[PDB]
Amino acid sequence: SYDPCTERYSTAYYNRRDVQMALHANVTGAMNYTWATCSDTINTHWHDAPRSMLPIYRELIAAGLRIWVFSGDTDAVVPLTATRYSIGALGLPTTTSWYPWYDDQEVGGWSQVYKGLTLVSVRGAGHEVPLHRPRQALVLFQYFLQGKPMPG
Amino acid sequence: SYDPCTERYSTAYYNRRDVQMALHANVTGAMNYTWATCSDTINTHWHDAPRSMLPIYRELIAAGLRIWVFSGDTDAVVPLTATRYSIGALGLPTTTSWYPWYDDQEVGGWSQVYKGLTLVSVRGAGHEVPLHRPRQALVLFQYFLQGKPMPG
Amino acid sequence: HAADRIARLPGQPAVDFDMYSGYITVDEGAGRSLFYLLQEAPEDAQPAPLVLWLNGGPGCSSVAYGASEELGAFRVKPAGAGLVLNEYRWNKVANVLFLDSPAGVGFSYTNTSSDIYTSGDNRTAHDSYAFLAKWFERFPHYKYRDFYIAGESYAGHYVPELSQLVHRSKNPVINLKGFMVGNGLIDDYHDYVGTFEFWWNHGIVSDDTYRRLKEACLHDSFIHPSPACDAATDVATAEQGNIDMYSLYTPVCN
Amino acid sequence: HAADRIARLPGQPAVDFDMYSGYITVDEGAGRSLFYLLQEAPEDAQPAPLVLWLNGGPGCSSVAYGASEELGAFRVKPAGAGLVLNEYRWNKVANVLFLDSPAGVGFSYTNTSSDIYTSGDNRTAHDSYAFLAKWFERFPHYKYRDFYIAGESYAGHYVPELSQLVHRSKNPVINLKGFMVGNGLIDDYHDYVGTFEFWWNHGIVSDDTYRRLKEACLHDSFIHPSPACDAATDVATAEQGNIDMYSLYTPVCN
Ligand SMILES: *[C@@H]1O[C@H](CO)[C@@H](O[C@@H]2O[C@H](CO)[C@@H](O[C@@H]3O[C@H](CO)[C@@H](O)[C@H](O)[C@@H]3O)[C@H](O)[C@H]2NC(C)=O)[C@H](O[C@H]2O[C@@H](C)[C@@H](O)[C@@H](O)[C@@H]2O)[C@H]1NC(C)=O
Ligand SMILES: *[C@@H]1O[C@H](CO)[C@@H](O[C@@H]2O[C@H](CO)[C@@H](O[C@@H]3O[C@H](CO)[C@@H](O)[C@H](O)[C@@H]3O)[C@H](O)[C@H]2NC(C)=O)[C@H](O[C@H]2O[C@@H](C)[C@@H](O)[C@@H](O)[C@@H]2O)[C@H]1NC(C)=O
Ligand SMILES: *[C@@H]1O[C@H](CO)[C@@H](O[C@@H]2O[C@H](CO)[C@@H](O[C@@H]3O[C@H](CO)[C@@H](O)[C@H](O)[C@H]3O)[C@H](O)[C@H]2NC(C)=O)[C@H](O[C@@H]2O[C@@H](C)[C@@H](O)[C@@H](O)[C@@H]2O)[C@H]1NC(C)=O
Ligand SMILES: *[C@@H]1O[C@H](CO)[C@@H](O[C@@H]2O[C@H](CO)[C@@H](O[C@@H]3O[C@H](CO)[C@@H](O)[C@H](O)[C@H]3O)[C@H](O)[C@H]2NC(C)=O)[C@H](O[C@@H]2O[C@@H](C)[C@@H](O)[C@@H](O)[C@@H]2O)[C@H]1NC(C)=O
Ligand SMILES: *[C@@H]1O[C@H](CO)[C@@H](O[C@@H]2O[C@H](CO)[C@@H](O)[C@H](O)[C@@H]2NC(C)=O)[C@H](O)[C@H]1NC(C)=O
Ligand SMILES: *[C@@H]1O[C@H](CO)[C@@H](O[C@@H]2O[C@H](CO)[C@@H](O)[C@H](O)[C@@H]2NC(C)=O)[C@H](O)[C@H]1NC(C)=O
Repeated sequence: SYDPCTERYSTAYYNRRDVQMALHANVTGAMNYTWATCSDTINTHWHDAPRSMLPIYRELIAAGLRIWVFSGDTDAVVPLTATRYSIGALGLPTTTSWYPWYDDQEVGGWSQVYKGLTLVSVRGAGHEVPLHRPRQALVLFQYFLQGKPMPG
Repeated sequence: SYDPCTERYSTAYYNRRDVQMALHANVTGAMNYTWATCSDTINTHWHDAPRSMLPIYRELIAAGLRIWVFSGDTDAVVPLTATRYSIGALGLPTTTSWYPWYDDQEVGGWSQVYKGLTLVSVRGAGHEVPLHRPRQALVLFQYFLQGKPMPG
Repeated sequence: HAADRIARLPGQPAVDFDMYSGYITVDEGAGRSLFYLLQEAPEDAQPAPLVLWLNGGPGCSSVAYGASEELGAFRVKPAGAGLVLNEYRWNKVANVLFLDSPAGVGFSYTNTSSDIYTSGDNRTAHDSYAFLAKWFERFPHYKYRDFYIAGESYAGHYVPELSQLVHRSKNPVINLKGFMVGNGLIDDYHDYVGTFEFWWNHGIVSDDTYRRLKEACLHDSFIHPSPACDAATDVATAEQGNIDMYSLYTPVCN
Repeated sequence: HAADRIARLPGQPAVDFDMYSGYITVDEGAGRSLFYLLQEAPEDAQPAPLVLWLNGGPGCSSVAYGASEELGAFRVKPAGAGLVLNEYRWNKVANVLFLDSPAGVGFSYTNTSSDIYTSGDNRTAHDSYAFLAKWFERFPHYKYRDFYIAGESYAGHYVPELSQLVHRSKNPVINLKGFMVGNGLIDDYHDYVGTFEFWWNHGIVSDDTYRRLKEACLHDSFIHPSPACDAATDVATAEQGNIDMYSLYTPVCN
């Protein structure tokens, strides 16, 4: 059962010396700051970043790499519709149109297989897929390792 | 805890004579058919139905009646966006712009108060609001009986 | 009226409010009689307002839905073995009247078999009005009570059509203060445009199907789509899979 | 390598797979060292593929998220008292490597304090590449293993930029088969258009705010919005209320 407070726990845990000792981290104890989940500074001091990744996908599709794109359908930060428009703009052809994939007897999400890329959504999952839909997230992962389309 | 099988139970229950007896129903036992949740025939033999209710809302708003419209935001049959466009087409002015309403410390849904009509959505609720979000659905009801805007 | 009173339902837990159910004849010619269920509020809450609740379909029962798995006082047990009390029942604050409508729905019946092949919005509303006007004669302590009409889905049509009638009737014992509609039909064109947009926005249909739907159904009624709309809609149904379209993220019953 | 091995973590339950964590110096000049966490698959599953998992932000830790509250082998207990095993951990089928990146994130550090005010996509990718090339020298039984790169959010940038590098490098010990991205940035313009549409489609912003957002942000980057975009975005934040924007229908932590 879901606990929306996990970051808190993590903050406490990785801050023990016990643990850092066990991880071979901040060995000399020289990390002159508390351990944090993200770095604010970094976050607020970013420089270069292209506006589009589309060109790179094109290069790697042409290169023949296996490329899967997924989406937790209840995230509002980088939502599913943003991904539908961006992938739609690659202009690839469709091999298998949008269809429902099952895990057991429940619909796990939807999928679309294009020539060179597979699009997968995860039903009911938020931004952190393996947290929200752990089980469906493992299926997702196994199929990709195999290069097999989402089932059912 | 939610049970998606309720119609089944209801079907069994209202079909007992015990019950029909208790309800003063099919007294003469003359209902020459089993009890059903909906009537298929009726459903598939509908005739007249205007295409727009907008004119009537206008008449009743002009009449000064209290009018609330609500929506469970996870229904896909008569979804929230359908309601946003239809209400938007009444052209009324806004008195209080779209804002989050609370029940306790959680967001219960969003609301918009227009001159003559109040729009309320219910967060996470399906088509049958009181089934999916019983608690928030009672709040909704109490405020409307009072003519008070959704709180928080 | 006293005759319509309910003692106890099978499996019913003990409660502190009264309840009444029975028929009203809205068409003596045709022999059309509507069944109602009144779940009152507790004495202390009186005198509370009167709320008519209508379910949609068209063709679905307000008792079957409204009263039994939504806002009504009780919930049915698996196997239909008994009742459990609803902690959030609306009859805590108001007198709730559930109407089975039209004739042929639920416990509601007609003596003219043809009746059920010819239902429409117009006659549904006129019978509904008749029902209310005699219901107040059966329950005279209800005259002048603030009255509200509410419903879901296809009741987006029912609620405002009936309110319209009640209002223009000018019946002095009906103190209509207003109405409330949940997830309901408002305007065919806009609802279609919004339905498809929301679907695509919830990952339930393909880019093509979405475009086909807009192009196939925009000139249609919700209730009477064309064959182009039905074709489009059949593809979408197949893209949606085995989901509860009435609640996207909850399980399907097995 | 054997030196990087983990015996046991505090509170850790007993497991049947090995784990390794330590630093790799990607910039001896600057003194930039990245921390990794390798959770291997069980012996029987070997030899399994190698998966590099990257978290986004920019500025967020793959160990903090990926390994601890997502796909990693364990989950942390309230109060940070111990660990519990993840039943759906990805290291059941693959060797998962979690990289804290860039320098200054998580356990990852830099000896040049300026380093943390000047991060960007380009240097993040180059350091990431360096890390991989030496990591294979520390773990030579990993050369030639099928390798995949994966991530979330801002890793929509990281994953493909790094894959690009790996690919053009032509390093013969790196057997890159592909990559996978979850909920990530792809194209600024399209993502903005889609983000706003989905928001309006989930009832989280007003009709006006939606229009203001489209008009304020379409020419912007996600990472560097203009002041018009920020203004627009501040109104929206206020219309959203106290919700978990990362998961619309689950509770907020208190
Ligand atoms: C729908 O159709 C029902 C089947 O006719 C009918 O029920 C019948 O009600 C009759 C009339 O009011 C009743 O008749 C006469 O009653 C006395 C018996 O005391 C005899 O002396 C007469 O010769 C007839 O028998 C008949 O007994 C009855 N049959 C059954 C099965 O109940 C309904 O008409 C009436 O329904 C009732 C209960 C109420 O609405 C009555 O006042 C109705 O006219 C009919 N329901 C309608 C029209 O709403
Ligand atoms: C980031 O900055 C750390 C603070 O300098 C630094 O740690 C220092 O590592 C030194 C160099 O490799 C080390 O020095 C000499 O070591 C011997 C001791 O046996 C003496 O005889 C010499 O006169 C110096 O003392 C010094 O002991 C050490 N200080 C601490 C607190 O550890 C890091 O440089 C080195 O970090 C290590 C652990 C590893 O990366 C080493 O090989 C590094 O050059 C530095 N981390 C970097 C650059 O990645
Ligand atoms: C909507 O429905 C109302 C009420 O059902 C319709 O009005 C009704 O019209 C019918 C004929 O359709 C009348 O019924 C007969 O009238 C006579 C009694 O004087 C007798 O032949 C017989 O016993 C009745 O069946 C009825 O009086 C009338 N009711 C009311 C409240 O006016 C209305 O239809 C039209 O309205 C009529 C008044 C009249 O124009 C009819 O000829 C109409 O068809 C319905 N609206 C629509 C969709 O037409
Ligand atoms: C993206 O990042 C790559 C690698 O970080 C950049 O290429 C690097 O450029 C720097 C100067 O920026 C070189 O570093 C110095 O080079 C000398 C060693 O021969 C010494 O002065 C010193 O010790 C180093 O700091 C570095 O060799 C080079 N690395 C690689 C892999 O080529 C790249 O920047 C440009 O690419 C350079 C090669 C060259 O064009 C620089 O002058 C560039 O700025 C980055 N891309 C972008 C955004 O500019
Ligand atoms: C690296 O180890 C440091 C040594 O323990 C640690 O510094 C700490 O800073 C604390 C505040 O969170 C301070 O209260 C405590 O004394 C402690 N030790 C000293 C001597 O400074 C760092 O937090 C740690 N770096 C990390 C976790 O990145
Ligand atoms: C009205 O009462 C009728 C009498 O019991 C009842 O008819 C029933 O039809 C059954 C099938 O569901 C049949 O198996 C059973 O014998 C029974 N009784 C007779 C004599 O027909 C109707 O279902 C009931 N009408 C309703 C529930 O609307």
